[PDB]
Amino acid sequence: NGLGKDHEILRRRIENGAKELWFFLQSELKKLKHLEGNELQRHADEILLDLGHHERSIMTDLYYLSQTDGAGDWREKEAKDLTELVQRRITYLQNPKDCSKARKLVCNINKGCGYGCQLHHVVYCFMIAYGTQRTLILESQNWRYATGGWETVFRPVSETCTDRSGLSTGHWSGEVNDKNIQVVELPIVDSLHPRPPYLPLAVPEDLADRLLRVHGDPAVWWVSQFVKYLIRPQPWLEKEIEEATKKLGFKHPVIGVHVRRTDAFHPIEEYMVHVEEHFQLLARRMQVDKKRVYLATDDPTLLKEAKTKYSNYEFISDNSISLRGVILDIHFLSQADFLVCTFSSQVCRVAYEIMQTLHPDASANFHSLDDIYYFGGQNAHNQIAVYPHKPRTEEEIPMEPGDIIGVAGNHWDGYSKGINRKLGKTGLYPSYKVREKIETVKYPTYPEAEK
Amino acid sequence: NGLGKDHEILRRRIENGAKELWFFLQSELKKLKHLEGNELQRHADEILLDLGHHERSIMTDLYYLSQTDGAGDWREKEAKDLTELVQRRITYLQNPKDCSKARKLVCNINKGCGYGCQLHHVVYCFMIAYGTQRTLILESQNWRYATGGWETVFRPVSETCTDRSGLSTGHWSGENIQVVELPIVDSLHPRPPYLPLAVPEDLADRLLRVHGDPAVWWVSQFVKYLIRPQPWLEKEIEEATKKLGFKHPVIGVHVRRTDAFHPIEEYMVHVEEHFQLLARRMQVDKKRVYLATDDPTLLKEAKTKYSNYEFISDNSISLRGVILDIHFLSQADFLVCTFSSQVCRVAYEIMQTLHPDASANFHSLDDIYYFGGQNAHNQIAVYPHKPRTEEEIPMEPGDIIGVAGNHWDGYSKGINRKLGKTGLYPSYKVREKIETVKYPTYPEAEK
Repeated sequence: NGLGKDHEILRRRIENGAKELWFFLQSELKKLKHLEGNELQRHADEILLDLGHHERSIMTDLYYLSQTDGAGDWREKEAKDLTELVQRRITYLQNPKDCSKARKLVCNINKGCGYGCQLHHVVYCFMIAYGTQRTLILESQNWRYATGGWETVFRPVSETCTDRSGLSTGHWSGEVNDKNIQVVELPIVDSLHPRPPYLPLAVPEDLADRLLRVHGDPAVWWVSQFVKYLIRPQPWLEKEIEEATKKLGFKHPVIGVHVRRTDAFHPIEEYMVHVEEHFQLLARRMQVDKKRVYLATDDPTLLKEAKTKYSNYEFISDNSISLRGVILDIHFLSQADFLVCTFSSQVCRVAYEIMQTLHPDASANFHSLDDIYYFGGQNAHNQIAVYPHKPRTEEEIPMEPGDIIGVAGNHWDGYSKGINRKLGKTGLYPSYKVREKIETVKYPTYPEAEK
Repeated sequence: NGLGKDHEILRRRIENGAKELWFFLQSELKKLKHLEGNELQRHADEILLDLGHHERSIMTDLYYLSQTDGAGDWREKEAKDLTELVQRRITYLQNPKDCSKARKLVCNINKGCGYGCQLHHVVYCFMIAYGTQRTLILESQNWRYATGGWETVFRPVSETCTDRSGLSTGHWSGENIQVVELPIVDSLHPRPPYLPLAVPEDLADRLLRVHGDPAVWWVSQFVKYLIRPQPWLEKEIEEATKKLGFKHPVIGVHVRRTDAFHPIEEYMVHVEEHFQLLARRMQVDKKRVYLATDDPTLLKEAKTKYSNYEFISDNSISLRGVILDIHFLSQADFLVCTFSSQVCRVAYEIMQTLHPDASANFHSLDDIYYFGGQNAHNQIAVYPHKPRTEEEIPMEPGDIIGVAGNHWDGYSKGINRKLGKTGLYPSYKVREKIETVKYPTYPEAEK
C-alpha cells in the first residue's frame, strides 16, 4: 500500500514552490527598503503581480494533490454516502407510521423577518426536532411570501404526519421537563430557554470523524442537510428552475456575486477583484471560454453599471424574469463555481449552505467581504491557539498555545479579531496561528432508519 | 482504503496557511507603497520577520503531511529495499568466482586533486564498471593520502577479485578486451551513457515515489559501497563521536576558503533559520553545529561571535581529518556549505544514504548539486515567462532549459535551448528533466 508517485511529486512541488516564494520575497522586500517615490510604488506593484501568479501555481498544485491517486473519487463517494445516511434518518424521523401517537415539535414560520431568516428559523426548529426525536410539524398559515402556505412552493416536510394532535401539549421547557409531553411548541431561538445542545455550530459526534475526512467545515455541512430536506421543490418550482436555467443561459464556469445594499456599502469593484482573481486561478487548470457572473442584488442600477464597467464579463441576472426572485437568486448563486458576497446577508449564507450539498467539499468556494460563516443563534464560535503570539501593537492580543479564542471575524488581511478567553482581552491576532475548535454533540442516530 | 483524517486536515491547513500568507502580503505590500525613510525600512523588516514564522509554519505542516497515515514508515521501508537491492547488485558484480576470467575495469585513484575529487573519480569509474558489467579494480599505490593505499581506511572493493590478470588489456576506446583501463573523465572518449545525472530506467519510477533527487541517490549508492570502513576506522569514528559529544539535533557547516569568499555570518543565517524550523516540531536543547573548514582562524571566530551555539570540530581532538569531517557533516540534520566544494558534495551524497529522502536537507551558498563530468543538466518549462528586464529569457511550456544555477532569490540562470538565449527565469516555472539509462539489472544477484 505504497505512496502514489503523483502524490509525492506534487507534495515536493508544493514544498519547493513555497521555498521559492520565500526566496523571492526575502530578496525583493530587501530591495524595496532602498527605493522611494514612484520607483518604490512601481516595484511594489510588480512584486504583487509576480506573487499572485506564484501563489496561484501553489494553490493549483494543492488542488491536484487533493484529487490524486483516487482521492477525488473517494471523497465524492464518501460525501454522497454521508448525505444519503442523514437524509435517510431525517425522512425516517419525519414519517412515523401513526401520527396521532408520534412525538412532535411544532414550528411556526412567520418570524418577523425576511425569507432567509424565516428559512433559518425552520432549520433551527428542525435540528432540535432531530435532536429530541420529535417529528417536525411546520405551521405556515398566511406566510408572507405565499399565503397558501409552505406547501405551495416546497414539498411538505412529511408525507404521513402533518397534524398536530397529541395527548399532551406544551411550550418548550427543556428536554428533561418535556420528557412526557407529546407535542412541544418551539419559539424563536432568541427566546429559547433552556437552550438544548442541538444547535450550530456543533456536529453529531457519530459523524464528526467521517466528516473531517471529507469536508473542510463540518458545521456548515450539518446545517446544509436540513436546508436540503426543506427546499425539496414542488413540481412546478422544479420546472420553473429548469426553464429559467435555459432562459438565462446559466452555464459553467460561472461565479455568483450577491450585492446587498439595503441596510453597509461596498462598491462593485471590491467584489469583482475577487471574481477576477478566482477566474485567474481556474484558468490554470481549465479553459475559461468566457468569464460569466451571476449577479444578484437589491440595487436596480447595479447590473447596468457592472456590464459597462466590465465589458469582458458576461453578466446573468434573474431581474428580467419576489419570492420567485429570491428563490431563483439563491438557486443560481448556490450552483455557481464560486461565491463572492457578504455573509452578513442571510441570502448569501443560504446559498453557501446549499452549495455544500452540491459538491464533495465546497467549504472554501467563497469569499466574504465582511463576516465569516455563522448561523444566527449559534453557540460561541471558538478557536484554539496553536502558536504563541507576542503583540507588536496595543490593538493585538497575546496568545499562548492552548488558549481558547472567541473569534469575532477574519479581516482578510492576515489578522482576525477575537477575545482571548484565558485573559479577557479583545483585539487582533494572526489568523494562521489558531485552529478551529470543533464541537460535537451526542445526537440520536436512528438505527431503525437503516432497516 | 479511504482518505486519512490527519492527511486531509493537514492538506487543508497547508492550503489555508498559504491563503492567509497571501492575504497578509497583499495588505502589507500595499501599505509599504505609502511609507518612506526609516518608517519604510522598519515596516519592511517587521514584514520579513512575520513572513518567516508564517513560512516555517507552512513548511512544518508539509513535513507532517509527508509522515502522516503511514507515509513515513512506507517511505523508509521502500528506501531501504531500494538500497539493499542496489548494494546486492554491486556486491555481486564485484565478487566473481574466477578473477582470472572476469571482465574488469581498472581505476587509478591518484588523480591530481584533493581527496573529494579523487573519491569522485573512483565513483565515476565505478558507475561505468557497473554499466559495462566489469568488476572494478582499484589501484591506489603511491596514494598521496596513505602509502599503504585505499585499504588503510576502507574495505577492498572486492573480496574475490583484486588483481589485473586477464588475457587482454587496453585503454578505454568505447564499448573483446578483458581488462579495460579507464582515464579521468576529462579525457574520456567516447563517453558511455553510464554517467550522472541519469538514473537506471528500472529504478526511476520507484525512486520518484521515495526521493526528491534520484540522480544524487544513484551517485550515493556507489559512494556508500566505496566508503565501507575498515574495522579500525569504524572504531576510531565511534570514539570520535563520544569524545566530541556529537549528538542530535546538529547542523553541519563546511567553510571552504582556499581559492569566492563567504563570511561566517552568511552560513549562520541559514543555520539559525533551520534551527528555528526544527524548534517548531522538536525540543532544541542546545544549538549544536559541526564546523569543518580549511581556514585556521574560523573555528575561534565562530565561537566568539555565536556564544549561544555549541561548535563541534574534530580539530579539538590529513586523510584522517577529511574523512572524519565528511562523516560528521553527512550525519548532521542539515548541511550549510558551498556545493562548489567537492568535500561538501561528498557529505551531501553520503547523507542521502542515511535517511529516506534527505535531498532537500541542505543550503548551498553558491552552486546547485552537480557531479564533475556529468551530462548536461536540463529542465522543462512548465509555465510561460515574458521577460520584464533584458537580463531575463522568455519561456514557453515545453521549452528545454539548460540550468546553470539557482540564484536563491526566486531566479535561476540558464539557456533556453529552443531559442539559444541565456539569462534569468523564475525558478518556480520549471521542473526537472530526469534522464534515464538502460543499465544492467543483475537478476542473478537475487538468487
